[PDB]
Amino acid sequence: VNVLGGIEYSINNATLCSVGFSVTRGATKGFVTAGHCGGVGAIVRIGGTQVGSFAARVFPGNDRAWVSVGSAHTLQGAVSNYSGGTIAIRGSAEAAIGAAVCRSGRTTGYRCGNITAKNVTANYAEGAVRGLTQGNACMGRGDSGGSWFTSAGQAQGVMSGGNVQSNGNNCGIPASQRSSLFERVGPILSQYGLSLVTS
Ligand SMILES: [Cl-]
Ligand SMILES: [Cl-]
Ligand SMILES: [Cl-]
Ligand SMILES: [Cl-]
Repeated sequence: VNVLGGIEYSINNATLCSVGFSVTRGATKGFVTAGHCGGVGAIVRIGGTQVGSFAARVFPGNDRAWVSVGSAHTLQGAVSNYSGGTIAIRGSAEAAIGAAVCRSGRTTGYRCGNITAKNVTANYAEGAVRGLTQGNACMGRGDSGGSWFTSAGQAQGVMSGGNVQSNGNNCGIPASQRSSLFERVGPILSQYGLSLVTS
């Protein structure tokens, strides 16, 4: 099957998250996602079809993981726009506060906003996560792990958390009232020796 940013994957046939970005490591295929999405060795399906398992993760403290993917599957260096098309990923140049950014994930789809803060600590129940970047694109439960990227194709990070309301998302309040937090992609690629797939 095809591995594409923002699409749904299941963990141990029990929970759902969203693909961050296709990557390679040596001759191994994979994708980056959030560390809170599963433990090491947990089995990942895309389409109800098994593609691999969590190879490594850090959560809390950080919130990062990568999933290794079998050689028979096809990595696309792109992110789904949730309207039948894709946005090409071209690199991982980090954007500054005030820059436009979008995200993609299986609960709220493709949503856009701006970068609003850096170096934010989230106090999650399982522990604090430091160094997160904040934007004001909306998101909801299930978007976790999904792509954050600029329109020009620069990968920014993977969805970590934020100020979800009673409905499970923060799309029911204006952007000015949102905190949507992502883990920067650069340190994930560096820690695990991963190369971003581009197109
Ligand atoms: Cl491939
Ligand atoms: Cl900045
Ligand atoms: Cl929490
Ligand atoms: Cl980064």
